Amino acid sequence: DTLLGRMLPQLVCRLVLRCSMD
Repeated sequence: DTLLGRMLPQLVCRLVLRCSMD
């Protein structure tokens, strides 16, 4: 699941991480 982050870490992960916890 880190492979995707290895492309959009400042967007997909950003929204996802924020979504899970603010």
